[PDB]
Amino acid sequence: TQQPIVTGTSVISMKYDNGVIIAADNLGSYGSLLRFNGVERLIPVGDNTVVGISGDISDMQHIERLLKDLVTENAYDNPLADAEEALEPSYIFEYLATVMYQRRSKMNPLWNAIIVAGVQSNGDQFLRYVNLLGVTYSSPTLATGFGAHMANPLLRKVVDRESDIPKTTVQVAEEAIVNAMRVLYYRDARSSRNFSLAIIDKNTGLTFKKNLQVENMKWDFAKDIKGYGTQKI
Amino acid sequence: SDPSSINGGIVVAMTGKDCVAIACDLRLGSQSLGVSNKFEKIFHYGHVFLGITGLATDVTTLNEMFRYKTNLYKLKEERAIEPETFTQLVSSSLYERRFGPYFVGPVVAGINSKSGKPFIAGFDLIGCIDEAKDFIVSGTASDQLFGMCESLYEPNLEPEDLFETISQALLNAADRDALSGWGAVVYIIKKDEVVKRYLKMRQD
Amino acid sequence: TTTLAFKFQHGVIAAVDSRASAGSYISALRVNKVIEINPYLLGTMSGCAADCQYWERLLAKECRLYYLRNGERISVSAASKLLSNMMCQYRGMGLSMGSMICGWDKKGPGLYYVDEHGTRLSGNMFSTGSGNTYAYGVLDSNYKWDLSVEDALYLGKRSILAAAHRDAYSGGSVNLYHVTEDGWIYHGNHDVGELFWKVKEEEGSFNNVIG
Amino acid sequence: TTIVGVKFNNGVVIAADTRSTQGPIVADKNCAKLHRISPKIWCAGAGTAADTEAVTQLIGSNIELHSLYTSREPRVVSALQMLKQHLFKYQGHIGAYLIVAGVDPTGSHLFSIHAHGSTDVGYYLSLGSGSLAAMAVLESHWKQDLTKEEAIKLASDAIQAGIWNDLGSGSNVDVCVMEIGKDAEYLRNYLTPNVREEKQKSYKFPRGTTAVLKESIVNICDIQEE
Amino acid sequence: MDIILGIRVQDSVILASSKAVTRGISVLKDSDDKTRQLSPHTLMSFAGEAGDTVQFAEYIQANIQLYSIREDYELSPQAVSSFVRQELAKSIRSRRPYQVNVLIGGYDKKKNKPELYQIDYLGTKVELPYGAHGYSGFYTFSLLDHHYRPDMTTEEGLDLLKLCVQELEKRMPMDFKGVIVKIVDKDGIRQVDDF
Amino acid sequence: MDIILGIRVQDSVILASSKAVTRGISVLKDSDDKTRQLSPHTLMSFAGEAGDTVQFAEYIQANIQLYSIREDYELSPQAVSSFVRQELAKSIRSRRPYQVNVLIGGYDKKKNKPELYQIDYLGTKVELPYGAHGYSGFYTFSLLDHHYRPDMTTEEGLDLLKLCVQELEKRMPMDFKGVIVKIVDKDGIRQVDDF
Amino acid sequence: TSIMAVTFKDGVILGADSRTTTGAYIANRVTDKLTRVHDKIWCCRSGSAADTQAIADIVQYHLELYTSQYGTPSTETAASVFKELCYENKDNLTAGIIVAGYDDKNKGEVYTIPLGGSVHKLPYAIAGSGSTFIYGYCDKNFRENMSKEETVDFIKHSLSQAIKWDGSSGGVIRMVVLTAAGVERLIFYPDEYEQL
Amino acid sequence: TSIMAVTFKDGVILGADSRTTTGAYIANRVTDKLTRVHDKIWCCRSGSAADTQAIADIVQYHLELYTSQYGTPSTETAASVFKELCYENKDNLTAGIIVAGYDDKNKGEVYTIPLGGSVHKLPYAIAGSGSTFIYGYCDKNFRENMSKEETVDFIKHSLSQAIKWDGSSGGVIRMVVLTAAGVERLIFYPDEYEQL
Amino acid sequence: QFNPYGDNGGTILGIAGEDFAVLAGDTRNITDYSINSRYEPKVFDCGDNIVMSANGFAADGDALVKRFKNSVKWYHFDHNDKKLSINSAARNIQHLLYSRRFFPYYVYNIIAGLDEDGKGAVYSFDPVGSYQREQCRAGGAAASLIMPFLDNQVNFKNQYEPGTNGKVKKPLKYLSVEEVIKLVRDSFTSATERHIQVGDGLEILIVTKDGVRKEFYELKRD
Ligand SMILES: *[C@@]([C])([C][O])[C@](*)(=O)[C]([C]C1=[C][C]=[C][C]=[C]1)[N]C(=O)[C]([C]C1=[C][N]C2=C1[C]=[C][C]=[C]2)[N]C(=O)[C]([C])[N]C(=O)C1=C([C])C2=C([C]1)[C]=[C][C]=[C]2
Ligand SMILES: [Mg+2]
Ligand SMILES: [Mg+2]
Ligand SMILES: [Mg+2]
Ligand SMILES: [Mg+2]
Ligand SMILES: [Mg+2]
Ligand SMILES: [Mg+2]
Repeated sequence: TQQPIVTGTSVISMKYDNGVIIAADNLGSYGSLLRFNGVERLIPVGDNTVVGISGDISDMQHIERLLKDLVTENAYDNPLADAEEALEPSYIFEYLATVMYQRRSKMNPLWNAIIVAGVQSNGDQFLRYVNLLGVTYSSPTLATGFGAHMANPLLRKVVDRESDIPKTTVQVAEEAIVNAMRVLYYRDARSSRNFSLAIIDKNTGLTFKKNLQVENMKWDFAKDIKGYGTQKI
Repeated sequence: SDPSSINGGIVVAMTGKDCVAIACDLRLGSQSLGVSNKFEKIFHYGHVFLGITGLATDVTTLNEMFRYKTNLYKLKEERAIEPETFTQLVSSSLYERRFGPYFVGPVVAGINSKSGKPFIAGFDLIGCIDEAKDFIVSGTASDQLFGMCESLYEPNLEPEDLFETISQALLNAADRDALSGWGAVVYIIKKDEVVKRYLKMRQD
Repeated sequence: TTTLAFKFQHGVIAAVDSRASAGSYISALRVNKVIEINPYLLGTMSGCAADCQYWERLLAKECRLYYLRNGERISVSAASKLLSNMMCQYRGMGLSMGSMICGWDKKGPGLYYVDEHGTRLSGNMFSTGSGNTYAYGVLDSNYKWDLSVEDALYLGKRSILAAAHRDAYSGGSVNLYHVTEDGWIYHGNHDVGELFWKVKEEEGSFNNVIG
Repeated sequence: TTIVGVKFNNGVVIAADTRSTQGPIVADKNCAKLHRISPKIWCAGAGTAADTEAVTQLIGSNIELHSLYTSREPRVVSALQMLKQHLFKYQGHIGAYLIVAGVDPTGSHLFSIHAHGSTDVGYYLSLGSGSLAAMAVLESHWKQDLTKEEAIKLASDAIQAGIWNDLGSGSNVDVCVMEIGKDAEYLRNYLTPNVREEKQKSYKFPRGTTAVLKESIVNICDIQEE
Repeated sequence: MDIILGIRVQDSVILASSKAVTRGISVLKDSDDKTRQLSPHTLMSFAGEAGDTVQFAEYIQANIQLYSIREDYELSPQAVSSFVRQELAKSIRSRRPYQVNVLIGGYDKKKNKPELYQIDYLGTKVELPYGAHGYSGFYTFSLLDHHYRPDMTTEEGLDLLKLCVQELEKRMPMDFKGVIVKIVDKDGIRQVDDF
Repeated sequence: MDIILGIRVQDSVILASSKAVTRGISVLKDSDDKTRQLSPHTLMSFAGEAGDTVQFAEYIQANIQLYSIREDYELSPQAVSSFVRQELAKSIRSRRPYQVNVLIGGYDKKKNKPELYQIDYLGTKVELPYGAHGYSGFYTFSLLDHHYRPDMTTEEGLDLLKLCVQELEKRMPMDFKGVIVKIVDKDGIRQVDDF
Repeated sequence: TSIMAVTFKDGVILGADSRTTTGAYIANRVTDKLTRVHDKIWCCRSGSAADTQAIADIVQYHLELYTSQYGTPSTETAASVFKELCYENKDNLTAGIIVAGYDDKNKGEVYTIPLGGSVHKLPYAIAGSGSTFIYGYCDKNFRENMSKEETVDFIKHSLSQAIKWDGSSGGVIRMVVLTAAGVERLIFYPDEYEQL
Repeated sequence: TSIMAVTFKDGVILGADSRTTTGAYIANRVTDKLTRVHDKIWCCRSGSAADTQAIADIVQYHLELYTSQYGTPSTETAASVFKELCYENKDNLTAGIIVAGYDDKNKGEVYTIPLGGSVHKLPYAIAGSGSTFIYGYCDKNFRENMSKEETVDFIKHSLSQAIKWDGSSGGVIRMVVLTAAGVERLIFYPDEYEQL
Repeated sequence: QFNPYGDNGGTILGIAGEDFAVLAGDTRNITDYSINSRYEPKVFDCGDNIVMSANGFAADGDALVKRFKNSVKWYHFDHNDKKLSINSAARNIQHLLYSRRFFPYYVYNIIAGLDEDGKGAVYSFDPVGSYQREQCRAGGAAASLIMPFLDNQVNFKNQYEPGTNGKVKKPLKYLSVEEVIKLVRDSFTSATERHIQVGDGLEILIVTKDGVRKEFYELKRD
């Protein structure tokens, strides 16, 4: 049993017609202190999977190393390591899910919430969640922390059920994700303007976008707001 | 320890076509011990009926209080109180003890003597009104009653059909609650006749 | 729960209720609180359902192995002790199990009370569970060694009924057993709802209750 | 509970869902959370339901008497000040969280109020368990110089977000529009997207199914003459 | 204190109350009478926290005696029981509640009927053919459920009561030092000196 | 369990032990024998937490019986008491201690003397002319201090023991359901069937 | 919260962020923490919003009644009323208030009233959860008798850093200028102050 | 405690105060918080002195053994050993360590390891109870590729302010310069840095 | 302090017919007041004509099912591809649950299938392994809402035959699969209305001698 120290906030994601999108800001918070401003919380595994992690950063860095070691180990005595016997999103997820549930069962959890986004061999979209309790679930949209409360409602307006996935393009999905990240910046006190976004498409592969910023923000209306009730000036 | 579950008991009310029904079990207990099988939880002030679940001392106390208040209402107003008005009186009376409440779950049932409109309502222990069209439930088997009422109930039932529906909702909910049962009573209420029926049920 | 068991002239009677609870919620109307360890051994159950089932079925495994090694059926005294020894291993670990081991062996009819503390008591009459006090009232005032099989079965049946009525966490149905030197004999499942009204009329008891 | 308030060109609109809960159980599927303080000052409450009602009726009563005393129409700042001073006095023990909106001779107003007595000002607000889902919609779609029609749409869309995504919120959408120089229009069940489907079977019983012991006539009439 | 029992038969009410009083680990008295006559045809037994029981009983006694003198009239057992209940219901929400449980046995001279009322410290009143407080009912109610008839004589009521005390004496861990039995009927209140 | 008494007279040791066994609010048994014969001339009574008492007593019994067979010789009461003390002193610092208090009554055939040892669950041993555990001594030691002589007969020891039980039965709140009395002398161990 | 009040040559300026949080949720991102108790006596509020609003409302009432009887009150007098409330009700309050005002006689004055209800007259003051991160910056960069433009830059840069590091602080930077000329409100948006 | 490590053109400089407290008592006013784990790999310690000393001693042992087998270790390697100890024993440790070292290949590098056992490579780092008060100052005044004299002034001014506001910080300012030229120790006394 | 347990909501329902059995469950997965998934399968085909659902804490439920599926696999290996009977599966699951008596699987488990005489069978468990064969059982969040309804509509409790007035009970006529599915759908529709953790979707697994069949029905998404 521990407590989280340096933490990362929401990770948000969604399925679209040809793949999945995942995003997460670049902040490492130390309680209310916005301590670290260059933290990458999306970690690619090969060219078909991106693992997005929220929660304790020290445990994230540990998981980051487990995945790096997983790729190394898979290549051992494996002539098809970059082809048929390459790591799949489902393999990577189940490994992490096994680790998370074992650690919680020893009362020494990895204090994280993880979303594994990727595209399988057969072109199928993969999107599944796992956390410190070993709880797992899948949905057309997935989000951790504050993202669950504020991002999912917005992303579910685009893909409300399974049948909406083929009707959703990458431009629409990316737009929804970017808007959600802005909303989180408005309303999450442990979020940052800077974020990373990753798209895993079954045709165009893995596109990893760094140093993205929240833009087109509305603040002008603040000038008119005065006092807390009766004050006019 | 929990005052709302020491004595046990349940109350349910339903609306029908130009009629209402209110029913209650007869048990009074001290936790696991059954004490009385004749503890009726439904009272009436004129043509307005009130069922009360929860802590038995507060049930008794509130009945005596609303009898007191409705008797004065009648002397001054020169008419019997109506269900809508009584509902507000119950709500007012409970909220005046906001920080030292009566541990009860009251349920009002009756027909407006002027409009003829059937009326039921429920409250929490602190006065919040639940004016439902269909049914109201209260007691230690409220979850059980919600499940039974929600599946068995249909609108515009006739008095003799409504009787069967409310009776079966109560009986089967009580038979899945340790703290409810030991007999049951059902009131069938029409604009100018009221029938009261004691049900036969398992005594464990 | 309410369970009882008593020795008498023609063996031992065992009677249990059939309710199960999860707080105020009645989780089961008809659970089997007697285990048929062997044709001449019974075990009653009260407390944690899981504990009762696991440990008494493990006792049956261990009683069966006794027969294979020795070519002879285990005594009631030895069976009760194996069970009490199991309880002593998980001493203070939070088990909840109250049971009577009823049977017939070479010393005649046998009855032992065993609980999670490792207690092991020999006696002519026992009753366990939340409603044991109600059962004891009827048993103590009506019990004799000279009871007939018919009157004895009724006493155990009527004693559970008494508990089912008053105890909120006892009821459902009554399961009767009669243990003889040719083995135990099941005497049926008796719904308390129907039994209550039947007993009320025939016996004249429960006058206060209206029916 | 999900409640919102949205300002627009010539007034203000509030909205709310219609689910009331006791724990995980739904007590009332069509509860009315939009309360009236005065004719053109309406309130919506989250938190302890009895407290939101009682505190609304009390202040509404005093506001009416104040209006009669001063021969003037009640102001939203009066209701606000009276509410916060009452709530502050009870130090949060009266669990009333409200969005207060209305029109008066000064103009259109929109305030939020928290149980401890703090107040806020805004062009768009949300309260309750579904506030975050609703605010996500408001932050995405709200703009300056909204029309009446755009504001009702935004308000109800924000409530729907709460209905679908928050388990504490559900059923229908209530709305009240307060426009300057007009009567306030209360739109009870403005939206009804959660109608229960027809049941597969009727559970109406045969007459005589239930066993009965005694029947008796209940005397509800008074004592008779002669 | 510990055990108080009550039974209403054909023409009387019988109250049985334990004699023991304990402080610390020592039984100070084995002849204590846990009862007060409220009026000539109304008797109240009591059990609960030390000191509170007698203080409450005497306070009730004084109030009923005051009523009797003022009106030159005996209140019905029902009226007395309602007065007592209200005092307990008033008490439970006080700064320091009176932790007292009572049985009220009375003979109504108007209706010519015996009446037994059970009231606990919360103000929970019930009219019963037989009653008890605390753990007493756990042992005795099964016997009473079995043997009780409403047409029983006073002598049959005492015999059924003996059976209840014998069961208590067998299965209760505590020694309550026997009981004092009192009968309430049309002729008033009398004590059974041999039990 | 509740009460265990012991008294050493001229030529014997007498142990008296209560018969009651209680679970919850119900007395399950009123004829329980809270004792084990460790050897032909050594008897141990016991009282403490449920289950632990019998398990401990039987474990001691097995060890002494094992010694008797191995050496074809009966250990002295002093030797047995020391063995028991060490087991309890070992137990008190264990993960889960055995919560058992004992009296060991034995007749030493070598010295031709009766011996009574009192040992509590901590491993606190004392040789005494008379002893008790728990609250039993609070009521009885004043009588024993007054009436006890070392030259008392077995019959006088029983009469003084009756007086102790009568005092317990009067002033203890708990009903311990009488006692089983056993006498340990040169001829061995026997039970007094009428007490 | 990040709040500050700074005296300069022509008077005094109050500055504040606009973020209000309930845990990690931002309940209001455009809060006005600069509150007026008199024409040219304003305060910055920190701590319990309920407590600080209730206090400032009572103070505004006292100073309005003071004015009706005795004329325009001093900034010191305003701070004393705040103090008296904060000190005597310290067991039931969680309020950290900075008082700032302009007289023609006394010119710009700043008083800070921390949790206990003590009063401290200062050239400038900082308070709120975000103030901790700018103690070093403000101490190094503050000068007496700065110009209006210099003082606005000082507050802007300071609160910029407080907002940057404190999660409980953020939104817009509001400022109120108190001089003989009158009362000027200022606002500075993220795109302006973040790039400093 | 107030500790910091800053990279510059020619390498890296570690800086620290010298105060150690037991509550409000100053147990040592001339502490050396700049500790050597290898020739040109040093660390700044914050948190439990017992924990941080025990860790740095173990790290020094590991790097001495590393050197005997594999040659001079990198600063990254040193930080990894610190991390591994801090992370795996996080339940029983209270250690906040800044690691700083000079290679000829990698030049000056700075790693910070806060409470949880995470590692963060930075241009400069600050830590300890006194660091909170200089987040704003250090952010505004830090530049990359400063000169030695500029970097010494930056650390001196920064820790000066941390000491000024933090009661747990104080005494002398110790510094260690890590370059190709070698290892230079510096010290700055109160009379020098207080008047800045 | 770390809490190793959680509540993912949901509700499950098993009914045994004369020659068939059903195991139903909603597809909603939740934490607190949020929805994780509107479609997260909860009832599984475990092989050998057995269906299972472990409802409560999803992590423990998935682990149990995963372990039992594994137990079935090894039963085939060790015992010459013998079919695991429903009674044997039930006993096996008891031991899986009690292996964690002191750190329980936080789930209410139900299995359904056919007994060795071809009749419909449902077995019910508690979190620590007590089990028994039942005709009717609802488990999970809205179990208390649904069970009484089933006592009334499946076992005809408190139902008597008109005219006799409580003297003669309603006879226990068997139910068809079409009739059972109606009671299942009405049970979940009713539970969805009054329970906030129940909704989104309903998945029913029907077991007959022919095999395992699936039926899906939408539920209210509020
Ligand atoms: C009385 C009815 C209640 O005390 C009796 O003691 C029974 C005994 C019993 C023995 C064997 C089988 C079933 C019951 N006890 C219970 O029903 C216990 C009471 C209890 C609840 N918590 C607790 C108890 C006892 C001791 C410590 C803690 N009830 C249970 O164990 C609950 C958890 N059992 C169930 O919910 C069961 C369900 C559902 C179920 C069961 C048990 C068995 C078969 C199918 C379904
Ligand atoms: Mg019941
Ligand atoms: Mg019962
Ligand atoms: Mg009572
Ligand atoms: Mg306050
Ligand atoms: Mg910020
Ligand atoms: Mg629902």
